[PDB]
Amino acid sequence: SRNYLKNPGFETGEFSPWRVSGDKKAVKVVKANPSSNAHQGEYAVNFWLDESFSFELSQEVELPAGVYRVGFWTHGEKGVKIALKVSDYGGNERSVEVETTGWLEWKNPEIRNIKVETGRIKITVSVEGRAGDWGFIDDFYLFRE
Ligand SMILES: OC[C@H]1O[C@@H](O[C@@H]2[C@H](O)[C@@H](O)[C@H](O[C@@H]3[C@H](O)[C@@H](O)[C@H](O)O[C@@H]3CO)O[C@@H]2CO)[C@H](O)[C@@H](O)[C@H]1O
Ligand SMILES: [Ca+2]
Repeated sequence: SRNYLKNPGFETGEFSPWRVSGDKKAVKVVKANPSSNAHQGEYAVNFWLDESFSFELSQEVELPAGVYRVGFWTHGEKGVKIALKVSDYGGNERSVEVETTGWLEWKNPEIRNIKVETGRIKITVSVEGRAGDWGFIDDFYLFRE
């Protein structure tokens, strides 16, 4: 299926056109080493800081009218709080909350059945880290159902 998110797996090694807000210093795009850390390809978003941190990773997409689903893949230190949110599509915001549970214990947050009526959507991932927390984010998808 066509994936409507741009640079959805960070495989350029760069964020663009994703935007980072909040504690930008906690988050980078890396060539995964070991490569296990990425869900697909060679690159992933990696976050870490030695003090508590809060950031958002987001991308806006203009879409043909239709019904969509979005998700991504993450793993990280046991206890990191991550949220996936969708907004601005015509209905109220929807979110999913996940906890990472340890290295390579992959989680796949997903929101389905999003009827896009405004011709656009905003995809936002929120990360709330404790001091020393870390994790990886990769392999976004935005598909028309
Ligand atoms: O569990 C033993 C193994 O740990 C691996 O390290 C894991 C990740 O590969 C690594 O990225 C992560 O490191 C954190 C963060 O991602 C990184 O940016 C930052 O610099 O350090 C953070 C840790 O303080 O740590 C986990 C730990 O399980 C090793 O890759 C592997 O060789 C092996 O030691
Ligand atoms: Ca990737």
